[PDB]
Amino acid sequence: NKPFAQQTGRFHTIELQEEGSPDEFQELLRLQASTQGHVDETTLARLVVQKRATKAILKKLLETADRPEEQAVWRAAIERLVIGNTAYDLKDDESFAKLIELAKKHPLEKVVKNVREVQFSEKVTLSDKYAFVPASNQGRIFLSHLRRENIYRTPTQRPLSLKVAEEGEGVRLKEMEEKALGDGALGILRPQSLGLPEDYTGVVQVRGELADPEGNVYAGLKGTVIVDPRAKEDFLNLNDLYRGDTVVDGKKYTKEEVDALIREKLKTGALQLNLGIHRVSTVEEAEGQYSMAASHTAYKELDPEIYRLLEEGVELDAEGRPIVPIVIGKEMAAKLGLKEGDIAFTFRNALLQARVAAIRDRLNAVVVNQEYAKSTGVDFDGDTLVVLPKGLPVDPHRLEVFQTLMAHAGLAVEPSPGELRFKEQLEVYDKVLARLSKSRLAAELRNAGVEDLSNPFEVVRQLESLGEEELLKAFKGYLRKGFAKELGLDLKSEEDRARLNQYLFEGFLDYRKQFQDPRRVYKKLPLMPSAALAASLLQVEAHKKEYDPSDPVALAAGQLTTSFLGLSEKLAQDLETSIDFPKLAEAIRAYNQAYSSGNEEQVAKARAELVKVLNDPTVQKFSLSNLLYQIITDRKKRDYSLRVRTESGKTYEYRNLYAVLNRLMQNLPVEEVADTVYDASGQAVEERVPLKQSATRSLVKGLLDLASG
Ligand SMILES: [Mg+2]
Repeated sequence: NKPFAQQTGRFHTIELQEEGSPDEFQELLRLQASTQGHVDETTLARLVVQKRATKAILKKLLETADRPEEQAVWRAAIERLVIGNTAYDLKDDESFAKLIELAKKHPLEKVVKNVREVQFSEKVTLSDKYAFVPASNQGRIFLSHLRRENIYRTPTQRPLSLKVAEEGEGVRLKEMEEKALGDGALGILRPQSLGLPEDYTGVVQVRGELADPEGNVYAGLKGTVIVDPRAKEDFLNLNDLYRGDTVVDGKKYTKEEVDALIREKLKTGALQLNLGIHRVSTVEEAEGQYSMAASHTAYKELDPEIYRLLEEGVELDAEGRPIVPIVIGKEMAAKLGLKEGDIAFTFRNALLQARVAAIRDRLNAVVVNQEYAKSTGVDFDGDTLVVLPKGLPVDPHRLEVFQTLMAHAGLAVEPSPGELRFKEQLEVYDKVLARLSKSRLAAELRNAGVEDLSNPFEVVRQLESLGEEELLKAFKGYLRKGFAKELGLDLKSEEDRARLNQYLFEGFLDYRKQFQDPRRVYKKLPLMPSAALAASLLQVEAHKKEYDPSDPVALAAGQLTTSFLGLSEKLAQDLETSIDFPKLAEAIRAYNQAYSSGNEEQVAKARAELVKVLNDPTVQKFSLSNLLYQIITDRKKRDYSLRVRTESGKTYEYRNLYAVLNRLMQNLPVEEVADTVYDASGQAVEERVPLKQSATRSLVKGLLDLASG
């Protein structure tokens, strides 16, 4: 309903961009359009962030001359302020008295357009939309500025207060593997513990903090918990909460250093959990219906059948379209007309075929294995998986297709075949089949309608389909004598005999209910050679770097540079209408075939043809656009950069992605707007960044007082 900075009282909040006012950053962005990309985007963002914040902190410092002891927290949001020639160290009762003095005697905006410097406290956390400051300086808050912005800016409804204790009644804090319950998940608790309607069973997205009475908060959690009355204890996984990696009172408390303070506080029964709900997972329509996604890894404990179902692999169909196992609930299965075994389709709000492996009574999530849906990038912190009925009124794309493009855009890299889930079993079955296909029994089967004896899951299915109970006892009995043979088990020993039926049926034949062909079900999905090829033709990667954790402008300034993600998206849409998906799919399917069991000639010619399609400008720009969309989205957390290795052997690095976005658009060479260039192995040949910055601050000061005489 309202932001978590206000619903808990930790931070006071002020707005950075006022009521519908013009976006002054979008207007500076055509200085880059005029100059053809020789000003710095992140420098322009800083000037905007420093003006909006200086105007907002000030507008509060006067409206709070009447709430004076609430003003003192906004005082320590600016240390020193240079206005004209005088300097205001706000820590002084003297300078701050003078600061509020000229405040009233002079008007707004135009006066702000006349400060020179500004330095912010470590207390203030700047973002693209707000500025946060802790309510009480008494306590201390043990998480970095990015995690404050990640956790406390999200709107949640009224927060709860759950006890944290190891023994007795409360929430326990287990120390498991990181992401053990899934990436975006961070705990399992019951519906009745956070006040949900009786025996709710799904997943809910929360924004909790872990505090003590004295106002200190040691960890903040961002992500989802799994709600289910079937688990015993409300428990939170410590290693999935944001903790440490910040500076309190001059010292840097690492992730491990804060973990000890909690273990000490948790032992003393003086540790709570202030948690707020952001969205409870319903099953709602979209045709199609959708709900949140949960990892199968978080049902290991409770309802293990869901886990074991989705852990035993995925299978590629006859055309190469992977069919992923999901687990849905009663409401969704009804509205989408699906029962167990049905094939459907699913996507995150890439499109994959889905195999219903189970249906639950009260579930309202879409439980999937995540390693098999990495092609649709499902992160379990509130991503909604849509499911569609069995009608299949569309062409689902083939594994080689999107895994290759995803690789040509550096979002995946070597050609590796998969891991056959039934490798050892099918070997043993093929040795028996050499003898079975010769036997009279094989003729009995082919006379009853079962002519292809190569698929064990089909012969057993096609037999119990059309009666023939006796021709199934003989088949199940022949494979017993054959496998006991082939594995050296004595069919008489009643424990050795119990090992046959434990390997042949339980471990193999019983899985005919989930999979069609055991020869096409994998445990680790392969990497098609066209994808390994496609990733060596475009040498594009997304380089990771953290925003300056000491300067609060760096994050907010970085988040402003995200306000043109839409132009990155239109470029992708406007580009994919050109690429002939028919020719690309056949060009890929040809190379993967000629690679696997092709002659020495075609592995060369199929390579040279696919290479010329991927060195094509329309294709290269579409994949490069797809990369920029991910980089821009990620820059809302870190100072990510683009890196490209060209035919010169050099590698170029970019942090002016709008200029890059312009150069791709009008089909211009993109190397001039770059920020730094490297010499293959050697590095830092041109450092263009310092020049673009001071010229930006110069061309700014020019454009300003020139429009004002
Ligand atoms: Mg997500």
